[PDB]
Amino acid sequence: MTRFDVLTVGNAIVDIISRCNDQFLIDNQITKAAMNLIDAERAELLYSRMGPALEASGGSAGNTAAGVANLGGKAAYFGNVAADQLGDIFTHDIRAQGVHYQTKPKGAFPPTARSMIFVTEDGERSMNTYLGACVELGPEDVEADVVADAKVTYFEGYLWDPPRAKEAILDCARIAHQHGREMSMTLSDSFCVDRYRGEFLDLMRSGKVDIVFANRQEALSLYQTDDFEEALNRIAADCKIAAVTMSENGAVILKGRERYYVNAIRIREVVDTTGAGDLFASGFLYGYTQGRSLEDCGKLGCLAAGIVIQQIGPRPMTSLSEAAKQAGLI
Amino acid sequence: MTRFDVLTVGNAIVDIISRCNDQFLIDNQITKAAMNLIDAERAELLYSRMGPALEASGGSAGNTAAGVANLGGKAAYFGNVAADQLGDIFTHDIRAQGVHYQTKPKGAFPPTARSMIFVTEDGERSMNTYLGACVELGPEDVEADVVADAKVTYFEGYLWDPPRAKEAILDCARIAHQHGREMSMTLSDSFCVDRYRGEFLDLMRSGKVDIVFANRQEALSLYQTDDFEEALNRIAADCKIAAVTMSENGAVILKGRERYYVNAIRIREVVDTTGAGDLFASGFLYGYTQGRSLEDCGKLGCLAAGIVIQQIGPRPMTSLSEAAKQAGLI
Ligand SMILES: Nc1ncnc2c1ncn2[C@@H]1O[C@H](CO)[C@@H](O)[C@H]1O
Ligand SMILES: Nc1ncnc2c1ncn2[C@@H]1O[C@H](CO)[C@@H](O)[C@H]1O
Ligand SMILES: CN1CCOc2cc(C(=O)O)ccc21
Ligand SMILES: CN1CCOc2cc(C(=O)O)ccc21
Ligand SMILES: O=C(NCO)c1ccccc1
Ligand SMILES: O=C(NCO)c1ccccc1
Ligand SMILES: [K+]
Ligand SMILES: [K+]
Repeated sequence: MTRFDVLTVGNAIVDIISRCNDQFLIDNQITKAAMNLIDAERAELLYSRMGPALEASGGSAGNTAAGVANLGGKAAYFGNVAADQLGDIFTHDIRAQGVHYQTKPKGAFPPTARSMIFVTEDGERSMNTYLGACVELGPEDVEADVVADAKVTYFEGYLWDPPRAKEAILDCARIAHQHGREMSMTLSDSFCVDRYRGEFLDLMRSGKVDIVFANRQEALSLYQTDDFEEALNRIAADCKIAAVTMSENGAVILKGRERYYVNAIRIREVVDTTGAGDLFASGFLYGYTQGRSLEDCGKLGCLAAGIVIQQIGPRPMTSLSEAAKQAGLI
Repeated sequence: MTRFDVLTVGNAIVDIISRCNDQFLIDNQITKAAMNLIDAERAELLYSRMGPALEASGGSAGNTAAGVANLGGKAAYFGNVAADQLGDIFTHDIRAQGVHYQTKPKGAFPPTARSMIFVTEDGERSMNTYLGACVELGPEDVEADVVADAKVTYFEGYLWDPPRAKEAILDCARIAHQHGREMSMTLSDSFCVDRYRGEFLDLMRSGKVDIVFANRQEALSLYQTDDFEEALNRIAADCKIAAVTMSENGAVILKGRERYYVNAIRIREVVDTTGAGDLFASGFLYGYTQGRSLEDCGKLGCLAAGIVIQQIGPRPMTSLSEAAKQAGLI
């Protein structure tokens, strides 16, 4: 036995969520469906134009850890907030879900990261992220005992944006692999992939990453191709296990020459896609750490992702474990 | 040609919202369906026990102002926040709805008020409010020109808990009445009524308040009776216009010997009752300041209340003006 099923590492962020029309995105030069990095000045400008909003703890990896705990697995999280109200909210929400979270704030400034997320009528989400305190995450925040005692350590491609987070991840990869654990990453966002293409490919080919999560767009961006079949063949060659999502088209899990196709669950209405990929990872990694088949892992991922897209906010407000039990996935 | 239809005055609060079971309330000695005042230590304690949460700008009168603006009316708000992130959230949300909000924070401590709101399976809401910076609201926060130029100034019975807010209200009553405007209050909460019964009756009988809002429980509390018919007779005698809500049983508007009953809208499913009374007042006061019949004011109130209880959070995220137009209430 160990202490954690899944440790995740990411940018600790509080989400500020509002609905908008398509024209708002155009007028403000926000790239639709993407993660748009912004500075403090731009954060003030955008907020000044944003409608009344709702706040909810976010962070891709944070959502994933919360999701694993929700399903009934044991999760931990590394991510850096500030000693401010947003940081206190973030700390509370993740710990209240039963996720181990012990990353200590270093002061009040820069303030806790936030992302202004604009949800259009089609349920698509466009994020505008000021990293704030996230730029302070470094090797000093690695709890070596946690990495050593976690079955999987999972991290965001998004961590390549802040300056020193990657040093923490390399330390994690070493510790995890010396203790016979597995490393996982998500490609995060197609533009993120574009910024760090060579570095991501090296993480996979050097074996620092064992399990890779991607959506169609990210897989296409990784190999700079319009040919999805090429992207699948290439990704299977570069990592031990790849889990590739295709929105309403479900997912495909790849391992060597094996391919496992899973359907998306039936949806009432696409309310807000925020957190879909994160929760697919929750479902998958929970399944994986419970010794379930790759196909069943995919099924648990699709169930979790389908639930989260039918609510506002990135972390399911309902029991995923109960949903799994009812769906016959247990 | 005046500047505002409705000025509201209340405790400026950010809500921290979570689901719980009935037993959570019993175990923590939280009075179900009530506003429970709490100190800083208890706020820390309750939060430590609360599950993952959502944040949304609240404050009864704040919600009411936002509602009036959403309907298409001209609103203003007085309420005191701190110079902190919660205060920034509050300031943004109310101003973004198009409500005039210019109350200046006085510093960072006490911090901005928050209410931990626990929603049970039945959709009932139990609030646990730390007043924080609200204790600093006083006469110095009265924008005299705003009161003078508002058709109605509406305020919370809740304002009787902090120490100096009542002085600001008396000042408002003088300015409003000297400029031929009307004053309105909500009785807020049945326990609040119990704390300030004599004072509230005085506000009505002295004519400092022209229009009173109440639910069944508050009206019963005000006259310390189990007889609702007696409560209706007495309240009609004590104020010029009374608007009494009865949840699923609709509302009754009283003026002298006149009574106007209004049906409640048929709900799909009650999600969260937070804000129902606040938005009834939005609808009523929007109608009233547009010169609409008392019945039509009640209709607009019930419409707004019906919408807000079908969502999480106290301020409708959908267009009330569009809903009113579709309803022929225009
Ligand atoms: N740069 C970023 N790094 C990590 N997570 C992010 C970033 N920008 C937005 N997010 C998170 O992505 C989540 C949705 O996948 C949101 O909850 C949001 O907080
Ligand atoms: N003491 C209080 N004064 C004014 N409003 C309050 C108080 N406690 C809770 N509320 C607000 O009541 C609203 C619901 O009517 C919530 O949005 C919450 O913020
Ligand atoms: C998704 N998007 C983000 C940033 O730039 C991109 C480049 C390519 C490509 O080079 O083929 C492909 C996709 C892509
Ligand atoms: C409002 N509610 C809660 C607090 O105290 C109350 C007292 C009475 C009463 O005195 O009859 C009636 C109701 C009541
Ligand atoms: O610390 C807070 N407020 C002022 O000290 C706080 C903490 C968590 C959530 C909201 C506010
Ligand atoms: O002030 C803010 N952040 C830096 O502390 C702020 C303002 C509004 C909403 C969230 C954070
Ligand atoms: K969502
Ligand atoms: K509500």
